[PDB]
Amino acid sequence: EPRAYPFNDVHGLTLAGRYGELQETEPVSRVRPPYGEEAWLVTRYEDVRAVLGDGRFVRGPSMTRDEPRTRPEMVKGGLLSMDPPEHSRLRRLVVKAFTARRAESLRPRAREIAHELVDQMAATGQPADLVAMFARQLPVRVICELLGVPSADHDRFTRWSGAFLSTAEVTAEEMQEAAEQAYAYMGDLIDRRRKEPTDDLVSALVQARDQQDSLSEQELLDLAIGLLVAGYESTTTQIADFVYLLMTRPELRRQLLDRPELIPSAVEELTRWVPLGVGTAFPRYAVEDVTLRGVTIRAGEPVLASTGAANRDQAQFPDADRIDVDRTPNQHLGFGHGVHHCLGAPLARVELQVALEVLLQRLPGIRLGIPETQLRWSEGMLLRGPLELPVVW
Ligand SMILES: CC[C@H]1OC(=O)/C=C/[C@H](C)[C@@H](O[C@@H]2O[C@H](C)C[C@H](N(C)C)[C@H]2O)[C@@H](C)C[C@@H](C)C(=O)/C=C/C=C/[C@@H]1CO[C@@H]1O[C@H](C)[C@@H](O)[C@@H](OC)[C@H]1OC
Ligand code: HEM
Ligand SMILES: [Cl-]
Repeated sequence: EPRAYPFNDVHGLTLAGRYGELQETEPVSRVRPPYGEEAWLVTRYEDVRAVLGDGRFVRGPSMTRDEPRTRPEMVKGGLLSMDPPEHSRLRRLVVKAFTARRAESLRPRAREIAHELVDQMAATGQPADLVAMFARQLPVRVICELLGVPSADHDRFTRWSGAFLSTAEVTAEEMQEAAEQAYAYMGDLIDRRRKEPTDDLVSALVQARDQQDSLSEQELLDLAIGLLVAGYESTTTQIADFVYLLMTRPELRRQLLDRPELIPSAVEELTRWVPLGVGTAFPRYAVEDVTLRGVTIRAGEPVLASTGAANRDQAQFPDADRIDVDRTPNQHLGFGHGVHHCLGAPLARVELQVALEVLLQRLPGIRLGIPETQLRWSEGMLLRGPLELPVVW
């Protein structure tokens, strides 16, 4: 009886037709994922939003449960495996340091970084791989700048960070060595910023307070590496997917060339439209029986709340499959919802807006250097995105 899940094909960004069918006829349904427990799948915008904001659906069981998932290993921990009130304390300290103003202040340095990466890419001649040379470089260098990793160390830090991408081809030994290097480096950096604070995020984390509460040494190190892995692969993959869309959809490209002031709205529209996850990814667990659209979800059972499907619900977004760069309103769930809503979103927005702005300004002719049908797509099974994007201009 449960349906085989995921439904999305990883070899492209199409939203599986099953989601729309289920939104009509079985909005709360049973799925059997490749690994982990069978689970409830929730597909309507209203219900996804409700699940992600409902106090009765928690993340703590992630720490021990056989979580519904697409890969054989379990990745657990960090802010996203915590529930209030433990979650609330850590999140309050982080956001006090990691402000929207701090994110906005990184725009000039993100633009300089993007310009340098295009310089480097263009110096390799055509076609050049936009994934290797740009998308996989900008977000980790911006996280370096955000944390306060000195310039001289961005290359080595970027190298270690590459080992944590779901697309990496590294042995267990190599990945272990990269993790050890990164945590040792970050622990040192924290220790130096406590002794001699600067204006960067690591210093602001060390000094964040709520009355007498503060982050411990171990919370600081875990949170800083947490920010890196949460803010790297997502952003990289979304850059790659957004430019893939601009290169393949002439009118979309034309509208942003002709009105670059549309880029921030376009970033929101493409965040809504792109079903970036292969599945849903972070199951919620009922703390008690809950009735959702007439179906009883029993205490303990996992629930997969599809933001990809929710963001394409025709009930919430008029003509939901059209990319309308000027769409208003646009209350999309592509940076989540409820207490776990993306705390890097302000920075992610600056990166994505800068990535489009600079690529379109420097390479307005940018296009696929190979037929679209020949693209190699990631089989990492977490996010959907091209493994390489050969581009010409
Ligand atoms: C696709 C995005 C996620 O990528 C991931 O989930 C990346 C997972 C990769 C695939 C893992 O690496 C693979 O592990 C296998 C055992 C072997 C395989 N090779 C070596 C043969 C190897 O490639 C994991 C275990 C790698 C390590 C370094 C790791 O823990 C990386 C985690 C990255 C998490 C990324 C972001 O998710 C964040 O996960 C946290 C656990 C959450 O708390 C939350 O962060 C705040 C979430 O970001 C919202
Ligand atoms: C295009 C890029 C990004 C997208 C699409 C994205 C999306 C998401 C989503 C959908 C969630 C909620 C996951 C859930 O509740 O299951 C999340 C949480 C999170 N994001 Fe992002 N994110 C992006 C970039 C970033 C960046 C740049 C950072 C750090 C600088 C960041 C840090 C985090 C953290 C720490 C969480 C966990 C929050 C919590 O559990 O309290 N993300 N993000
Ligand atoms: Cl850099």
